[PDB]
Amino acid sequence: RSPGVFFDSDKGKTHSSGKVLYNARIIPYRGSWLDFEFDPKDNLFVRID
Amino acid sequence: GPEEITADIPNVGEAALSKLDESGIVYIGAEVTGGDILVGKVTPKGETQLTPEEKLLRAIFGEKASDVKDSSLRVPNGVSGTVIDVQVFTRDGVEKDKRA
Amino acid sequence: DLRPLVPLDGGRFATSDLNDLYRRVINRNNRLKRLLDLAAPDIIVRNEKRMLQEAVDALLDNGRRGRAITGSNKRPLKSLADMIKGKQGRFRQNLLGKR
Amino acid sequence: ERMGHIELASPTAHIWFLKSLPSRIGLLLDMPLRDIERVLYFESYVVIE
Amino acid sequence: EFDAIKIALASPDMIRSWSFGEVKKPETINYRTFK
Amino acid sequence: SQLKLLVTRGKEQGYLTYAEVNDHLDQIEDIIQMINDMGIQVMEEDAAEAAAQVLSSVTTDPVRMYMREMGTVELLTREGEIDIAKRIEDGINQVQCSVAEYPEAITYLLEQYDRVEAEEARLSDLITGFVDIDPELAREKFAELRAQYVVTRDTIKHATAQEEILKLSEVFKQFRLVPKQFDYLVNSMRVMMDRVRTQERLIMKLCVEQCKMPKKNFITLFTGNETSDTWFNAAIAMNKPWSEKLHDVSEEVHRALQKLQQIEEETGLTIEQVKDINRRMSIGEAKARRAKKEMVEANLRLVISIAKKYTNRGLQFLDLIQEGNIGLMKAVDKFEYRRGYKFSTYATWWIRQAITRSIADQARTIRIPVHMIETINKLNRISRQMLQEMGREPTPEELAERMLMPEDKIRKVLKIAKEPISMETPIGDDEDSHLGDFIEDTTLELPLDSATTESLRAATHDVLAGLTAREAKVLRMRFGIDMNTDYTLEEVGKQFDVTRERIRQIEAKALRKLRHPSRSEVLRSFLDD
Repeated sequence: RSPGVFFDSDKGKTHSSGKVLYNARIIPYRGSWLDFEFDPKDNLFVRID
Repeated sequence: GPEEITADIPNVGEAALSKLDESGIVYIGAEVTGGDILVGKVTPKGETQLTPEEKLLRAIFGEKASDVKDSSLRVPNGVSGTVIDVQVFTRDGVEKDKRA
Repeated sequence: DLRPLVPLDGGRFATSDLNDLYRRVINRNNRLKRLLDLAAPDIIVRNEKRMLQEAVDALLDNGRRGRAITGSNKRPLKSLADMIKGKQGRFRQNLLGKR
Repeated sequence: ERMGHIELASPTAHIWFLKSLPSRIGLLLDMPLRDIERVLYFESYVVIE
Repeated sequence: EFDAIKIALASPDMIRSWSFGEVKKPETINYRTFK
Repeated sequence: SQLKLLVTRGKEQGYLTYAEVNDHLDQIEDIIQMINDMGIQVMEEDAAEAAAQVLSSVTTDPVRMYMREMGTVELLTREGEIDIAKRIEDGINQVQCSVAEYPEAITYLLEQYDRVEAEEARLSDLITGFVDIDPELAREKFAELRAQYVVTRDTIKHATAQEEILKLSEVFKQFRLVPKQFDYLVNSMRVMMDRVRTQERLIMKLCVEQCKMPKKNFITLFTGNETSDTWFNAAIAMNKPWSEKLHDVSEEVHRALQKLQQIEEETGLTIEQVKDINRRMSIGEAKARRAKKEMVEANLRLVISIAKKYTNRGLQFLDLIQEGNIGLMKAVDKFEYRRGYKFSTYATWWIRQAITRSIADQARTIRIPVHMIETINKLNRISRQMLQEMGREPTPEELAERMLMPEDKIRKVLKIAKEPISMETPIGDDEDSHLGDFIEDTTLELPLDSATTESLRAATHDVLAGLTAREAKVLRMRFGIDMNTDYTLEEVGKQFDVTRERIRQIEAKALRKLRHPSRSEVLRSFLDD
């Protein structure tokens, strides 16, 4: 994989109700792993590494 | 002590070698088959402490186990062919062989 | 014999990780003995006791303790219980499935 | 066939009765395993007499 | 010929009963001879 | 209910990656391993209530615990270190005066000094020098303690004696004797109080701790007279019922008075003198030891710095540090500010030799001499500046002319290194076969060669069957056959009762009949040229 930005979904399998999350990530070459990820509640969320 | 590559080996027939020159290495050309010695190596063993009734036999026919073992290279099961080539490396500060 | 120190052709050797694990635990035990006859400060001796508990605990098994304390090999040292359990271990592999 | 033994300079705790899942020494003495952990690694005393 | 395999905790006197001595040194072999 | 909720979630969904367990709460690794076996099947992208209770109770890396231990530790001040040092010195001086507070201590001093004057040791090895070149001064000075004592013997009859035993002590304080002589009378002084204190355990514990004897009655009796029977053998008229119980041991603890009068004799003076002597000693001694303990605390920051560079040469990081501490405490006995110095520069000498003298000792599975490790580290370093310099590489011949060693004393050391392989190494094939799975045996008798030998003792039994009883027995006699055997030729000369010479005749006769081709051809089968 190349350092860049990626929009994953991971259809199903999270919350086991059919919810299709959306967990966007920004993998740089040298630094932190910025990850925007949803919850079932449709409230965006952020993690650092 | 060091190991030797001689041809005079424990219990090797005169024709059982048949393919080793003075250095104990096969001739380029001699077809080889199962069990023929490519290189006759022998490693010493010091006072094996042989069995009784074999001390008896070796005393009966006057024969006695030598100092060197039979760690001699040989052609494996089945694989039969020709000896097309030989290389002889040697440690730099050491005597070289006749075939070398 | 079950933890041999076989000789490898070419001057090298081969041992099992049980050997060096035993060696490290014996080293920590000797050190704590030396400490006890010195009556050194209880901080250093308590660290020694902690370290020996660590050593024996990683000897009998590698998983419950936090870090499988590896060696110069960049692989974890393979302790006692790992020679009984698992696929590779005596039971599952060598004690029924044998040549 | 032979075996050797070792006389430890001091006592030390077997891992299998210590950190196994049901904690064989855990429920042998009414304690939480983290309590005996704090005891073992020289952290806080445990009263006797 | 045996039967009824057994297992239990091991006493320190048991473990002393097994051994034929006690290791003390962390040396293993002689590096010049391999004894 | 945070982690209780996450374990409820684990029983709900049945697999939980690092996202939750990092975000539903080292201790991280610990708690993930714990949540594994609810059972939950945790991953990275009687246990359920058992693990729930252990996950209901809210690091053990001994390096982290060691830093946390060292947290209340801090660099000590320079002249403050001098103050701690002088406190240690005051403790050692307390112990010195204590031993000199014991006169017969100096008596055994004169005993050792006479033995070296009778030549039982070295005149410079009896002491590590006085606090002052030629022994006849220090020896005559020791001889001064000889005469300075016998001037003291005139005065226990007490006003002039007490300050005469000390004048040979004040001279005593200006000396520095070797520790073995130092610790002997000390470890004898340690023996002195255990002997006397054990007596009161026979004296007092057999009265105050059994016979319902209140503490006042012994202390109000013993201490004040403390030597004779007025404190013990007068208590049995105390108008008491328990002082009435002082009869059954009255001949027994009176023995303990027979041992104390020995000890008063053995001490030469009253045991309460000797008591507050070694009491005072260990009083300051522990304080003296306490002074050293204080200083070693504020120098581990050196030792963690020292060991920071030796680490990855095959030794556990907490193993380096403990050997580091061993030198740091050994130097506390040896470091002297009496010159005026920083202990920091002094310590790393001891602490360097600590790590390195150990690192060459207990850091391989095959041990090697430090003078050989002396060699290997001399080659590998001298290998550097030759490989980097000449071009490609130092050949062992090229090392022979840098280091003029015979190159077969060298090349053997280059066979020395490269510690053994982990027999649990994984071989290729992706089959998980370890290295040890192919290392064969050499003790095994070749199953054919056993099958051969079973006919040998049968076959030789065959010809030895058709032998004469003498020859058949004498050959089994002569050779190691069918017993714990190989009786020598004189030994067969005795049992068969013939002759040491005659046996070899029938022995020669034995196989000469067996040397027959077409008679013993069976063993002819056991020949292959």
